[PDB]
Amino acid sequence: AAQSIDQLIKARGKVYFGVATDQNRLTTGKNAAIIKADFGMVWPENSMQWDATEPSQGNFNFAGADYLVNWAQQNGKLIGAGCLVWHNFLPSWVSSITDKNTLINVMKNHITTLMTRYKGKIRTWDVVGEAFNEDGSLRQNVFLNVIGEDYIPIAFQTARAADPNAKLYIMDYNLDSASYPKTQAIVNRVKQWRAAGVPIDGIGSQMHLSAGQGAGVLQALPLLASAGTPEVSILMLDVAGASPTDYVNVVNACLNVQSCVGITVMGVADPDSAFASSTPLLFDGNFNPKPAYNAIVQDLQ
Repeated sequence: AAQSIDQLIKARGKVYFGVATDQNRLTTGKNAAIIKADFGMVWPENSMQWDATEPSQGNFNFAGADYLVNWAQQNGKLIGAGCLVWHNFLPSWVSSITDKNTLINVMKNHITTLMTRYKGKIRTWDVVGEAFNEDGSLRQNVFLNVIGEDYIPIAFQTARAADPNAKLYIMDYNLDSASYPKTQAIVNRVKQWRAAGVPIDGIGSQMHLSAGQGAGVLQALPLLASAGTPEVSILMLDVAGASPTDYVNVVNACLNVQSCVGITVMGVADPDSAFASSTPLLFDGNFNPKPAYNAIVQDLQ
């Protein structure tokens, strides 16, 4: 029978099945109805990014973010938000800053202002994103180049102070094989950071997958969970071709990792995906559940 994957994953002891969205999606088509029926958590695709919220220094705006947070409260959904510190959606005024202390203070103020506005309401903040190169070294974004590698400690310490009850995550992509240097490096660095007292509660795996990659996640996710964070999660999930096999493998990986709290997909219906031609989502363009959705339902019985 037609069922909600969020309700089913909750019945298997996980916290949520979630989806990325924003005001532009919710005011059109069938998105809001499907999200309400089948998902338990929303995340803003773009409205909480740096460009949207702080387009010039100290001059904040929350139009889209408030829309989504208020919608989630109104509609009984959990909220995740981010990314506080990454190189995407980063307005050039930030990446033009040339000195350590200036950028520290700008970064701290950005983190604190966003987290304070929504204090107590947000389950998970993605504090640091896409911090690694594929070889496992740290990505030379403006934060690393100007602050240095202490930017990661600082970002998490600041986030904990702004809202101690949010779960604080680092997230990255291409963490999908236990044999890949990037997956190994984020584990080694998170272990280091935690031993130094950096408050990293979660590793989020950004699973923008090609066909056949699901199987590798079965061993990659427990490797990520070995860094000792209280949580791991799957986010930004889509799969080229949307094979039931790939989706069921990802779900099984989360089921088999005690610290995996849930799974968030990148969107609702295929033609609205940034990767629409790969039909990589769980609903087709008529907003009907696809074979992969039905396979997830079957797998969560």
